[PDB]
Amino acid sequence: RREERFDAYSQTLGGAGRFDHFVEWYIYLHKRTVSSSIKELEQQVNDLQRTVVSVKSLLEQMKFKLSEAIERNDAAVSSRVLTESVQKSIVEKAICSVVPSIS
Amino acid sequence: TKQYERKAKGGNLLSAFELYQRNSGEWFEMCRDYIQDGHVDESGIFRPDNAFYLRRLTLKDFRRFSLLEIKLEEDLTVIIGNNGKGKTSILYAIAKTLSWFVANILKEGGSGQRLSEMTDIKNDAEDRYSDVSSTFFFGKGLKSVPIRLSRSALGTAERRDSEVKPAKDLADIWRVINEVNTINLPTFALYNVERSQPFNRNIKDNTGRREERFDAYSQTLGGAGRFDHFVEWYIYLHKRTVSDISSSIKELEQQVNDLQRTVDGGMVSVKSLLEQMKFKLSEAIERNDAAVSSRVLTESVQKSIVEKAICSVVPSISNIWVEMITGSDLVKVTNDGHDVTIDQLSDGQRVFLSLVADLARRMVMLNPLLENPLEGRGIVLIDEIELHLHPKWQQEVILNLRSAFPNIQFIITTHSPIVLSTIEKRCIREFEPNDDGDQSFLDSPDMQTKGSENAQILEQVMNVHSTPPGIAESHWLGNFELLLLDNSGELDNHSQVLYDQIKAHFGIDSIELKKADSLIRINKMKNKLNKIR
Ligand SMILES: Nc1ncnc2c1ncn2[C@@H]1O[C@H](COP(=O)(O)OP(=O)(O)O)[C@@H](O)[C@H]1O
Repeated sequence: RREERFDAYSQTLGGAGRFDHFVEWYIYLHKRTVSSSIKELEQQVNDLQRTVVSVKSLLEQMKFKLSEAIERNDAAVSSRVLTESVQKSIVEKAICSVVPSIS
Repeated sequence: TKQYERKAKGGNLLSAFELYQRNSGEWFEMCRDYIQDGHVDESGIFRPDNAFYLRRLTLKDFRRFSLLEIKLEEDLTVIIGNNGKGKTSILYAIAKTLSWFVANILKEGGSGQRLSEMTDIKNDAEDRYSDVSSTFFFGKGLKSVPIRLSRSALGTAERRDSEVKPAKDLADIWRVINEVNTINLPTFALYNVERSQPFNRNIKDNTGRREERFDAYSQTLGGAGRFDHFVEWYIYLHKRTVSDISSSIKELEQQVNDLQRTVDGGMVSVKSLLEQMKFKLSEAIERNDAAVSSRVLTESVQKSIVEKAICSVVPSISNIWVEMITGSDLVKVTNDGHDVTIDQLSDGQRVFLSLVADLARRMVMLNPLLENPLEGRGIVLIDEIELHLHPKWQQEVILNLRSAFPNIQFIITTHSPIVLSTIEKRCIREFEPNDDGDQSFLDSPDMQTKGSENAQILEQVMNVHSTPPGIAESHWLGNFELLLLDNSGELDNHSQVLYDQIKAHFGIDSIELKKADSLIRINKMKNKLNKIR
């Protein structure tokens, strides 16, 4: 399942703050944020599909981006959320600001 | 109401049951008779008047299938096709549907199994949901029992809900009537490729769960059976046959009477022991009464039925029995004329033994009122029936199963032309070899398979050359013939060399050499005629 806004309330009042959960989450966010209109993206995906061997990796990345964009578009106001890249950056800054001797 | 009364008197089972539920004798008896009535055929086989089987299956956006519709036979349906055609997917779909009957026979409002969001939805489904629609038949009173399992993909535009109420309603009839008076129940089982698994020697002792009737529904649709449960149950049966329960009751009754006399004689110290023994006696009587109340086959008879079934269906096994060796009970078998333990059996023998033993156990438990419990109703799914079997066994396996379990609907998958040679073409449903997932109908082959040569079935049904095309020697006879025809039928240097190669490779007595010889003879004679002309 994808992450959803009200997961923030899951186990908030017991079970929170476990190191393994962080590491797993952080690596996940990194992999997703390693490498923007839907119609434009749809057009780019279509153009890349027509070209498709060396561009196959790029096509798969763009298809993922398109699916995500559609999902965000389809997703409700009540679940509306910041990009994974932004989320990652905020958490990184929080850690470095707060934790003694981690820069 | 008057309408329900009319329909019920017309033989509608649901209407009769509804009238029974609202008034809660005549309606009960009608429902019970609908389930229990049957007749013995000319071959001495009991046949229910109202048969239960899966009639039709439809798959929409399920795994590889955009849309698929299948009509099934009452007795035997065999699905064939290349690897990755979805044969297993079909069986899984049926199994999930059957899970809803099982759950509701066991418990009111029990839930069966759902379709997976991750694996069961076709990858490029536009509507992003999957449907498994099944229609069951239960006699003329209930000609159509439609069930639909549905699942929407993870992104979720809208919920698509499953429609399972008819399964629940029918299962409720079986459950409620059984509660009042014991009836025979349908067997549902899936045997997938997971049945091939190593045997654990360590038999857990009878905690008590394996003797309960509805243990027959335990993990029936999990794919492997429970051969461990069979062994436990069979040893249990053996121990009970060596020791009668009523003699224990009579002995316990005598002990209670002796202890009561001692307490009456002034020995108050043994009162605690008397109370314990009275409890034990009451429990023994209750078990006896429950056994009596269940109207069940005797443990000796149950044992015999299962043993006969195993020995009849499994060719290498002539006898099976329980030995007390050292201080632990061991099941032994006469396999290929030698006495061995189960752990000594070959994988092919063990896997097949496991299937039959498990099925027989469940049938005995679910059909206590039948003279032959193996003549009960049910639906059994078997994936890759030929698994681990030599060709000689493949020629017997379907015949043996159908003989032992005459009223079960078998839905099976196979890759074996030898198996297909024993089956009528009407029972066969074949995928087109070039199927890219957009095939509405599975169809019967054009050739009659039953009694046909295996080589023909390979070529005409399985689409495989009888001779391996990627071996050069497979083409030598063809090449030889061409050379003979190029040189006006006379053996030239080139044709002689190839002839010698054929002789050297296949041998002097080979069919191939005889064909070559035949070609020489015919062509020489044809040429002589041509010269005369
Ligand atoms: N969700 C799916 N979407 C598309 N194709 C799928 C999906 N799941 C399985 N497949 C394809 O279906 C086949 C697996 O079907 P299976 O029932 O195991 O075949 P068989 O029993 O004939 O060997 C493979 O070709 C696989 O690529």
